[PDB]
Amino acid sequence: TGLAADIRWTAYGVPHIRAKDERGLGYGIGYAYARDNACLLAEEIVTARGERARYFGSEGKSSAELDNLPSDIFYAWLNQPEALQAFWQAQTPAVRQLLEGYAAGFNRFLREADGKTTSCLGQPWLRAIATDDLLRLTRRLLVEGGVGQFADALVAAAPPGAEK
Amino acid sequence: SNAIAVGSERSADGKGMLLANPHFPWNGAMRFYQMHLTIPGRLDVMGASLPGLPVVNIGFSRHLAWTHTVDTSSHFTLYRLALDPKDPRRYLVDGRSLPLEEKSVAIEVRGADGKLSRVEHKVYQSIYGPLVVWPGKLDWNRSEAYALRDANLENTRVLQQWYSINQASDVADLRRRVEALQGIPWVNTLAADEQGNALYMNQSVVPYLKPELIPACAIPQLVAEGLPALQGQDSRCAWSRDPAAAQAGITPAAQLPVLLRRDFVQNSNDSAWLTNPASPLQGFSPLVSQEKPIGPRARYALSRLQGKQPLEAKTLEEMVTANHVFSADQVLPDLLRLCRDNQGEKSLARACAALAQWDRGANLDSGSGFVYFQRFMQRFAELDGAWKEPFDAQRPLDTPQGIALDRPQVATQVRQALADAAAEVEKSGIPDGARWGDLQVSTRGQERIAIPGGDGHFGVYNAIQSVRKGDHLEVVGGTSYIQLVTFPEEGPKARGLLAFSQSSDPRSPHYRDQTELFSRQQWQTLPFSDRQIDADPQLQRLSIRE
Repeated sequence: TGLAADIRWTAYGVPHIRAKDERGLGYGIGYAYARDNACLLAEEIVTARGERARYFGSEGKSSAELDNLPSDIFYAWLNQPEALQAFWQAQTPAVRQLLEGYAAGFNRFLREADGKTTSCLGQPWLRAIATDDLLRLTRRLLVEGGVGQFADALVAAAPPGAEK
Repeated sequence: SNAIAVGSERSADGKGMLLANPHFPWNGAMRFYQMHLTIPGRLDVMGASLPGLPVVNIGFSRHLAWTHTVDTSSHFTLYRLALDPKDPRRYLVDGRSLPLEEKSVAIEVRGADGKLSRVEHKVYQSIYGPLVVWPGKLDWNRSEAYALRDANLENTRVLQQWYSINQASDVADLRRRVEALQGIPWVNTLAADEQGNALYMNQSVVPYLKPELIPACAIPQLVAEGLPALQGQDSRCAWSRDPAAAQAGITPAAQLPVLLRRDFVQNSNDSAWLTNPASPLQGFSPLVSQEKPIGPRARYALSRLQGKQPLEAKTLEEMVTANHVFSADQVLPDLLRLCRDNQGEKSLARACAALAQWDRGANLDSGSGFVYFQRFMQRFAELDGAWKEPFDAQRPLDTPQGIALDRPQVATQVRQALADAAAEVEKSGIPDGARWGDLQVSTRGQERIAIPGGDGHFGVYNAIQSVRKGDHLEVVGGTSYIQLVTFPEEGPKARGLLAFSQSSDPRSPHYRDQTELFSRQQWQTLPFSDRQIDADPQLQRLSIRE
């Protein structure tokens, strides 16, 4: 609670969010974003949670074109509870507030969505998000210049057997 | 990505100007989204952001505009492990055998029967990080394995960093804010302010090794291939700890390239070196910046930016919308001569006619010459010593140039490459009458929209990557959020587009509206002031609370 935003949209659906604080600002951002891109964010959160195989099976890929199971292994490894917790604890109050607002605003849109701009209405993976889900996305982006480029390679790493 | 910042010495109005042309995916977790954020009295910033982030990533404010490009610095290091000769699950550091740690993860998998099964997977870890395998190059055998230390795993400052950039007043303030926090993970930053300062910063999170350690700590053969790889069997090859760095093991801000000028700075994903050739950036760690030959996008930009001519917003806009295939200028004159030398060669007739007729562009109405050129260049890139003038470090802007047709073996191989390219084009299912815009498209529902631009590797400033799907080339990434910002007296004037439109959802009114405009190359105002916002006939407002 204590979440309020004023949103103006101009041509092409560009939102202009006004708020008195970070929580309110994030509230407006998450709401506006969800109106345009709820399905996209839901899908990418499934990826960052390592739950692609759970919803979509082993034959599918992520939007990064990684196989679902290897992608899941990589993100489960990356976004372990301890890693998320440590990341959260290192955040400034202002950033924590932006993230709390964003989750709440996205979720507000989901509660009122009737399919007008949401093609994945009714899918089990379109669901309320948590600040931890936003941390999962942030950490996924963070490693895009590093270990994320080696996701398949990490999954493939096994000790040698008895071979000559 | 491309970025150009222009300062008071070159801009038409004597104030700062910034062109932002990031090249990013058209779908997924790195799909840009436009927004303007205001906390009245302390924050007022507009630009584009990445999915899930409550901050503006590339943007502008009252006196400042900034953007990013992917840099050439290392943001991780591989470590080659020397395995315990008695146990391939142990590795040696200073001759001492250490055990790998095992972390198991469990994943649920939906089966053919619709039920979930649990899959467990073991991730092996060293003191450096997890082990990685590239079969046939980075193996895990009985002698060696490879681990990967990612510098951004410890970068908890990334969100605070963009929020801080969002609050920056001018170029000087932006620099202080970035150098203070060192939260930028893997991009350059370029900026211009109202006062006419142009700034380039290679200020990101980069593994630090003291200079004297590099020659012995590198894996020479992998580093020569552009992989940051270090010796994992020597404790002295641990990242160096300098107390001035914001994070243990990363390069202090003072040791990273910065260039502050009043004429221009540019970057198109090459190193810091030739940001502005009048003041080269040299002497940095190989993990940071190297004097490598620039790609054709930067070579193009510099050919347009060098000198004393005024730079107008129109100049920068047209560098994007021209769709000039700049790689053609190094080879097409000689390719056309080769064609004329071979007018009696039937296997070349269609290719040569297309190449001669071609406008050297990647415009919607550019002819099939561009397709023949692309297939030719793919083969040309594989030939040895075919350049008339190879790359000259003394002439880093004008070389390589030309085809060495005066060498008989080159003439033979070049003609063969053209014949093979022609065969490939004619083997596809496209008539020679079809133009580039008939081929390269972005699908929207059951419809397709023609998309101008071409691959950055061919020197098209408006870089567009596409993949074969059905009968067309489907756009997957490239020019995305475009922002061109100037600073007239009334407030910042921003112009551009989001090429793939605000919404990824086919149901949205904003699924294809800007994509139609991108097709026609018709950039628009990005309204920022209350006056501009209130003047928009499409203005809608909603206030929400809980």
